[PDB]
Amino acid sequence: SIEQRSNAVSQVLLGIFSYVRWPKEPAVLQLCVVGPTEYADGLLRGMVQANGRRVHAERRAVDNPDLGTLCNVIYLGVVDERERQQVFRSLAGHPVLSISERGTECSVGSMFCLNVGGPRITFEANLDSIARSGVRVHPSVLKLARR
Amino acid sequence: QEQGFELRDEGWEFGMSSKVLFGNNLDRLNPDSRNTLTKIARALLAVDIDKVRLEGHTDNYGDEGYNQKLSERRAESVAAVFREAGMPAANIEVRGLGMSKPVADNKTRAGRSENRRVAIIVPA
Repeated sequence: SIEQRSNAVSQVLLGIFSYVRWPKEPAVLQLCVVGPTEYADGLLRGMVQANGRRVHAERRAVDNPDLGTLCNVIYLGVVDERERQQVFRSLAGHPVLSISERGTECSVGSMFCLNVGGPRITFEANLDSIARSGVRVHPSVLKLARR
Repeated sequence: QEQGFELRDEGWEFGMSSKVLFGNNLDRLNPDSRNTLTKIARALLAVDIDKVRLEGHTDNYGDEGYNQKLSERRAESVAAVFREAGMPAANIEVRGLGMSKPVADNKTRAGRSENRRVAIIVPA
């Protein structure tokens, strides 16, 4: 079910966040949901991390030039190739964790690309995208995609 | 779940220095990059990852066909290091994307340098 999947997306995102460190940790983690999505309704209700920090989420436009300073995390929906390039031009050089809802465009762009709809959520990770992100991501995060 | 919060200072091998970059028109690695790759390879195996996809890239200088081949040779050079690090040969997929998917601006020397790369992808 879509609700069931949305909650699973919320949990895997919280899981991934726990393996990430920002060079300047905010009081409130800012998440922007960008582009059409199926599984973000849970995210958008807001979350709390196990370290006590609130995650504030809202939808922002694909063509907002300040995405890189308006969030710590971007959850990227189904956007075409022009839009996708636009988004990552905006993010370049900002310390932003990027996660895409679908798992097919992970050659460039997002650090993590989810696969939702199987018995369990998995993801691909692009280490080059991670290296360029400006945030620290511990390799043991990769265990979340397995088992 | 959220056990990453227990992590301290060890093993953070995916930082800025972990990019796998190549010199202009080069498809071979030098000691700085091969050392970098072995550390990445060891980090992955340490967290029970035994399967990767390697995607090679070029900047946009020259014709498309030449760059397609160059990108494949780059991915092959990285695969060799993964094999020698202990990753099973059959678990390493190699792909060349040529000049088609730049991560940086080809209009600058610095940007072209960033584009000459192999991206290590850890599949689901």
